[PDB]
Amino acid sequence: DLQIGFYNTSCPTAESLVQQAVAAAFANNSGIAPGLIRMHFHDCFVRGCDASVLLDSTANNTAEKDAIPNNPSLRGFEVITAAKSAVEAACPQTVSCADILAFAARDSANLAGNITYQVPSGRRDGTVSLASEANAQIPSPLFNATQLINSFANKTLTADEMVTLSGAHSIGVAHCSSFTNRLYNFNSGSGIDPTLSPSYAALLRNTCPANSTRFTPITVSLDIITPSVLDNMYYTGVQLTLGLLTSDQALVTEANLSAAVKANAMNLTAWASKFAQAMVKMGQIEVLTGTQGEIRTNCSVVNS
Ligand SMILES: *[C@@H]1O[C@H](CO)[C@@H](O[C@@H]2O[C@H](CO)[C@@H](O[C@H]3O[C@H](CO[C@@H]4O[C@H](CO)[C@H](O)[C@H]4O)[C@@H](O)[C@H](O[C@H]4O[C@H](CO)[C@@H](O)[C@H](O)[C@@H]4O)[C@@H]3O[C@H]3O[C@H](CO)[C@@H](O)[C@H](O)[C@@H]3O)[C@H](O)[C@H]2NC(C)=O)[C@H](O[C@@H]2O[C@@H](C)[C@@H](O)[C@@H](O)[C@@H]2O)[C@H]1NC(C)=O
Ligand SMILES: *[C@@H]1O[C@H](CO)[C@@H](O[C@@H]2O[C@H](CO)[C@@H](O[C@H]3O[C@H](CO)[C@@H](O)[C@H](O[C@@H]4O[C@H](CO)[C@@H](O)[C@H](O)[C@@H]4O)[C@@H]3O[C@H]3O[C@H](CO)[C@@H](O)[C@H](O)[C@@H]3O)[C@H](O)[C@H]2NC(C)=O)[C@H](O[C@@H]2O[C@@H](C)[C@@H](O)[C@@H](O)[C@@H]2O)[C@H]1NC(C)=O
Ligand SMILES: *[C@@H]1O[C@H](CO)[C@@H](O[C@@H]2O[C@H](CO)[C@@H](O[C@@H]3O[C@H](CO)[C@@H](O)[C@H](O)[C@@H]3O[C@H]3O[C@H](CO)[C@@H](O)[C@H](O)[C@@H]3O)[C@H](O)[C@H]2NC(C)=O)[C@H](O[C@@H]2O[C@@H](C)[C@@H](O)[C@@H](O)[C@@H]2O)[C@H]1NC(C)=O
Ligand code: HEM
Ligand SMILES: *[C@@H]1O[C@H](CO)[C@@H](O[C@@H]2O[C@H](CO)[C@@H](O)[C@H](O)[C@H]2NC(C)=O)[C@H](O[C@@H]2O[C@@H](C)[C@@H](O)[C@@H](O)[C@@H]2O)[C@H]1NC(C)=O
Ligand SMILES: *[C@@H]1O[C@H](CO)[C@@H](O[C@@H]2O[C@H](CO)[C@@H](O)[C@H](O)[C@H]2NC(C)=O)[C@H](O[C@@H]2O[C@@H](C)[C@@H](O)[C@@H](O)[C@@H]2O)[C@H]1NC(C)=O
Ligand SMILES: *[C@@H]1O[C@H](CO)[C@@H](O[C@@H]2O[C@H](CO)[C@@H](O)[C@H](O)[C@H]2NC(C)=O)[C@H](O)[C@H]1NC(C)=O
Ligand SMILES: *[C@@H]1O[C@H](CO)[C@@H](O)[C@H](O)[C@H]1NC(C)=O
Ligand SMILES: *[C@@H]1O[C@H](CO)[C@@H](O)[C@H](O)[C@H]1NC(C)=O
Ligand SMILES: *[C@H]1O[C@H](CO)[C@@H](O)[C@H](O)[C@H]1NC(C)=O
Ligand SMILES: [Ca+2]
Ligand SMILES: [Ca+2]
Repeated sequence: DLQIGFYNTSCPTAESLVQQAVAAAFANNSGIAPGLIRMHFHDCFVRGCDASVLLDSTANNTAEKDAIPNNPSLRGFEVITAAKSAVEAACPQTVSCADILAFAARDSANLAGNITYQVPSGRRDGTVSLASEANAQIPSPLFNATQLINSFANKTLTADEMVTLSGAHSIGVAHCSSFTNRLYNFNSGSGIDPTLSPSYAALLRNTCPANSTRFTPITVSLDIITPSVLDNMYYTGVQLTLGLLTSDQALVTEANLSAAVKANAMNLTAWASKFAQAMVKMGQIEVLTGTQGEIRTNCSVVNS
């Protein structure tokens, strides 16, 4: 199975090299932190954590990158490229893109919230990437509680782990189109989702047009309280009708989920520890190991 310090011998500085690339990119643009954490999530939820999400589309293959949930919202690809460049120079053909992405998400959590943990490694890189699979496997923000739980259960994660991992929305942004469903033509008198603060809704409407699509270059911070700190304020917001996504608000529509939200909002240390543990578990979903797959030399294309 995956082991912490898989590269102890084959590439002693692998993890430091990645961290330095992530740190440099984060200083340039703090948005790479949520970008990379989300990217690792999207890796792990399609064919497991095998770097499939990193592959560029080609003439004969439309890759995950071009899926609805991924294009153009995914970001941080250049950081992975930069990290891979450094690692290949230091230890040729040794460190997988899948491991680099897992390392980078951990480094991002540390930079954005001082949340740190050790990452089991030894993942191998897959050779398949399909927009169709990402389209089907990535959860929708329109999902209700039951749908979110079921989605995550199919990926080995418990309902509580789903609530914990949703706390990643304590940083980063969402395109208007991901929540305009709550702002316009909702089944209500105002046309607005009643579970969203009317005052928050008013301001969101002034920022996001009803005709927004995933390509409309307008985004809004997921956490209105501390938009750039990976803390537990996401939960505080969710309890106050300030959760931004339908799937965020979903977390207070069922007893057990609501209790978890309450617990996380009350105790940063407790949530942060659970988040670290859940990230580690997520990063082991359907991984390729041993001689399975390959060590991809260029994270954007399968080896030839
Ligand atoms: C890459 O390199 C790193 C760094 O070396 C490896 O990580 C380290 O791995 C070692 C084990 O190889 C591990 O050592 C201790 O494990 C537990 C820790 O225990 C908790 O803390 C308390 C301690 O009282 C409690 O016991 C535990 O709940 C210890 O139990 C264990 O010690 C006992 O075992 C030793 C040796 O077998 C004996 O004395 C006796 O049987 C004891 O019962 C290990 O102990 C410690 O021994 C050292 C002796 O020199 C001592 O100096 C030091 O205190 C040391 O901790 C380290 O904790 C761990 N380091 C970190 C930071 O995590 C890594 O290994 C992989 O990942 C780790 C986490 C394990 O899962 C390994 O199995 C795994 O291989 C290396 N990676 C690879 C792939 O090789
Ligand atoms: C890591 O992996 C990624 C993904 O593969 C790679 O990025 C790709 O690089 C290729 C070039 O190697 C690039 O291809 C096109 O650039 C232009 C796009 O319009 C185009 O002019 C050019 O057309 C040509 O090549 C053939 C033969 O030489 C001829 O038709 C022309 O003379 C022309 O030169 C490139 O090609 C199209 O060619 C393919 C033919 O099979 C065709 O099937 C593809 O559609 C291709 O577009 C490609 O666009 C690019 N992919 C993406 C998504 O960006 C990395 O390459 C590096 O970064 C790239 C952005 C480029 O700057 C490239 O020069 C860099 O080397 C690669 N990293 C490294 C270090 O190799
Ligand atoms: C500090 O952060 C900013 C924000 O990320 C960096 O600026 C960006 O740099 C990227 C290139 O690495 C620019 O992307 C290109 O845009 C071109 C014109 O549209 C495209 O043709 C080209 O493909 C790039 O685009 C898309 O490319 C990827 C596909 O391969 C996509 O995954 C991704 O979505 C991307 O948009 C980007 O436009 C630019 N952003 C801004 C707001 O300027 C910045 O990078 C450096 O500085 C910028 C201004 C450029 O000069 C880069 O060449 C340079 O590397 C970064 N500082 C750094 C890393 O030094
Ligand atoms: C539980 C079900 C989830 C749903 C329905 C969901 C949905 C979404 C949506 C729609 C966005 C905005 C995308 C956009 O419009 O640009 C988003 C952003 C984000 N998500 Fe999730 N997500 C879920 C879980 C997770 C998990 C498990 C993680 C990581 C552990 C995560 C990390 C992130 C991050 C960091 C952002 C901001 C990204 C950025 O700013 O680049 N999400 N999510
Ligand atoms: C959350 O979304 C689910 C859809 O994936 C809803 O469940 C499904 O509801 C459909 C209603 O038309 C029904 O056809 C499906 O058979 C059912 N699938 C299952 C069992 O997951 C769910 O709706 C509630 O529960 C289902 C079983 C029915 O009783 C619906 O009438 C209920 O509304 C959604 N949850 C809520 C609270 O709406
Ligand atoms: C998407 O919704 C936008 C908000 O209503 C549209 O823009 C607005 O269009 C009004 C006329 O329809 C115009 O008086 C407003 O000034 C304008 N507001 C802004 C902020 O642009 C938009 O319509 C398109 O873009 C505007 C500027 C005009 O060129 C229209 O003719 C366009 O249709 C809507 N876009 C689409 C694709 O329908
Ligand atoms: C907030 O959460 C932290 C982390 O769980 C709690 O700290 C620990 O307390 C529990 C009590 O059950 C112990 O079992 C752990 O061993 C402690 N570990 C750590 C990380 O300190 C803390 O008690 C919680 N705060 C409050 C007020 O409930
Ligand atoms: C971050 O975490 C460490 C413990 O791991 C702690 O010593 C430090 O004071 C914390 N503060 C920050 C955000 O740097
Ligand atoms: C989940 O994945 C699919 C159902 O969507 C099915 O093939 C598999 O048996 C399910 N079980 C898991 C992996 O929990
Ligand atoms: C929490 O909710 C689940 C599903 O509604 C229920 O089965 C369970 O009994 C509740 N709490 C626990 C873990 O007992
Ligand atoms: Ca994958
Ligand atoms: Ca926050």
